Amino acid sequence: ISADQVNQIIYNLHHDPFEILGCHLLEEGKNTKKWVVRAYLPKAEAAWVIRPTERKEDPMNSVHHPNFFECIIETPELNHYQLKVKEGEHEKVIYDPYAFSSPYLTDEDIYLFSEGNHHRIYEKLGAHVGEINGVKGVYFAVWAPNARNVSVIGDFNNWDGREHQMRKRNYTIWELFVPEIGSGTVYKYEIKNSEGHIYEKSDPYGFYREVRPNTASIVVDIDNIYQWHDEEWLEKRRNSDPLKQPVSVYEVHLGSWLHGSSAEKMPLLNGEADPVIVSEWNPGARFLSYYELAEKLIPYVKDMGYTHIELLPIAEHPFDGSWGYQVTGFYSPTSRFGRPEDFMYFVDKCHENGIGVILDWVPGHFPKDSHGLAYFDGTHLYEHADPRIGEHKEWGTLVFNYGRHEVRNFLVANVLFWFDKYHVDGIRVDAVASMLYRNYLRKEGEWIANEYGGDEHIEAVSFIREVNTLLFEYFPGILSIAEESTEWEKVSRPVYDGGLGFNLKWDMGWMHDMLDYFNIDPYFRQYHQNNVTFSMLYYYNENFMLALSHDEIVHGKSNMLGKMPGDEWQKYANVRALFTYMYTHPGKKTMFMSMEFGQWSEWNVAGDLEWHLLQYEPHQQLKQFFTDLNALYQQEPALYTHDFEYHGFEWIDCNDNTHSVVSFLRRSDDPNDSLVVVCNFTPQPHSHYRIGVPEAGYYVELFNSDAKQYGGSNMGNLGGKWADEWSFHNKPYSLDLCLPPLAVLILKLDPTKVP
Ligand SMILES: [Mg+2]
Ligand SMILES: [Mg+2]
Ligand SMILES: [Mg+2]
Repeated sequence: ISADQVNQIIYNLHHDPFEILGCHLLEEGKNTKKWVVRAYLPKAEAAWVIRPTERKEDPMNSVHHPNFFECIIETPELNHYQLKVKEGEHEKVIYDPYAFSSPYLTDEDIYLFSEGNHHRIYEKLGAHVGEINGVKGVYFAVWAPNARNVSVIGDFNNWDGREHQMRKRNYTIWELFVPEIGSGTVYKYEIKNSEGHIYEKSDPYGFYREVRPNTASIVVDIDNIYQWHDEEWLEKRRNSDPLKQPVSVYEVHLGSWLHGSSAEKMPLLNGEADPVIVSEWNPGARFLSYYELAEKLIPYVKDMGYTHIELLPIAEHPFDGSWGYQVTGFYSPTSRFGRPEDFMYFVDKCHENGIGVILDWVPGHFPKDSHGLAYFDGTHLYEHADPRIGEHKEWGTLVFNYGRHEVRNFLVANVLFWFDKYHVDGIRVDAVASMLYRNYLRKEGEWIANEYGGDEHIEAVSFIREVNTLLFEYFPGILSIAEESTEWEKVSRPVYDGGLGFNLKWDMGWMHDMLDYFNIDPYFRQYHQNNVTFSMLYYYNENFMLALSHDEIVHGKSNMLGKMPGDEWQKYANVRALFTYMYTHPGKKTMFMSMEFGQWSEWNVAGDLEWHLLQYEPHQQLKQFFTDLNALYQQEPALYTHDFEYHGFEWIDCNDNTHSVVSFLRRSDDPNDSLVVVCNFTPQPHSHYRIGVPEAGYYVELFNSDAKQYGGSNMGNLGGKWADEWSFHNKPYSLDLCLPPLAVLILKLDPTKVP
């Protein structure tokens, strides 16, 4: 490029910056092409072009002016890149703002989609505000290759689509531009199939939707509705390894945490809307908006000390009672709680408070509702045609055809979509087994084997691997969490080593061992010490997340207190012991709303949590307990640096089954950060109980779950204990501890203490 062309851009004289900024082809070689990418980045000193899917990074050079950058790259195609931009001491990573010159689909868009590789297909499919033939309007496009016809129906044409019939491109995708309508436009697609039958669909790539049980899509100007402030949070995440950090997740179902009064409007970010009544059964109650949740859930979680909030599925879904796990609007956050910009504000505000957001994401199935993806164009489009792999009969739902390019693309791009447009920090996928197995919940003679005679769902495995491969390339630093309940191997290992590419897996065996264990009468736990210890045997085969989830406090399983034997005092003490053990045991942590304050009743999604319990001391003390434990977790490196290395853990002794006592060490990089953890899982106190420790010195009683401020009896070691030079548990020194009833102690050598 020339200085004259550069100055035209710098001083805003150029007639069309897309001519020059973005990606342009310079020449074709035999096996490759030469491209240039150009950017104008005022205030940046430096920049790079990242090609995350090839694992490459090329620097940009300033050309004629210090904020005008060029990068020449040779590669056969340059579809997938990002710009890294350094301003002062800060870097951000973004998509090229000059990537797309027009709102319509190009040949290249269509070709990439046909192959299932269009990582940004949602910039073109769906509905977007733009300009064509010099007029402002909305471009619509939808994949429906077997339709006989499609028209856009909406408010703007009184649901009559005769003058808005769409044009079919390449036998596959229908499009139409509609002048002078914009955001807020309510619309559907009217489709005629090959039999002549006419019906209506919501937009598969819709960015907003009417409030259930209405289903019309709504047009969103998704890049011009919200201003973010979380650059520093994103930089920190991209440059860190969350596996080496504390991760304590508060799991939350947004629709049932807290309700408000349906006799007022639902406030939104700089506006308001009609209330969304939680149900006809409870009509005085409404849902809180994303905006109100940002103002109330977030400081609550911050004060509790959790690092992350994990949301039950917020993609648009027609029935409250699915909890979100049956989705029909994969590209829009549910309108139950307001608008897209309200949820953006919610994420932006978590990031400001130092809190990550993890989304339960549901690529495993979708329900049959006629507004949604089913039988979309008069054929089995999204779902596989053979019901032996295309329906989950026991659930009444349909299974995506993962092997079909455009279907894979829908989902792969959908996952990237929440990271791109909504800045989320992770996903969690429920029931991965449902995808992995061709015989899932299917009886003999009702499924067929793969091409090698096995039960592995090859297409699904390949899809899962591509999702995880792409996520971590484009957004390093995220959490990808699996619950997989059949001991499939290498769930949380790299795809290159034969894994599925997740970086965490729920430890369901651990959950079952713990809840079965605490449910047993204390005198009988002696027969079941293996429940305490067994999961350390397989622990190092995955990176484990220790989750006590929503699923474990419904359907007659009781809430946590109710699972526990004994009198009221003992029930609380059992909860404190269980969770102190959870937080000290290796692995990341997840717990569900209501567990942190001892709700007696089961989670019931038709109401909100029983907040009134927090008027009473026991519930308050338990909440203080979790607040303190979370703070401890963040303060003590040995609780999080080495979760997944042998170094990080060692049993001291775990054979005293007769008193249901176990003890262990946690370690970090600095030997002085080592912790000694001692657990007493019966109500019998012990005034003298010797535990081997690795070093002489004073061991501070850093934490005690029987402290009175937690509702305990306040028994313990009055600050700490000097180790005796007295070999025990194969260790040269030892502590003669007082062990409180149904309680866990954490101790720490203070090497600077005065003897
Ligand atoms: Mg009509
Ligand atoms: Mg057993
Ligand atoms: Mg209530």
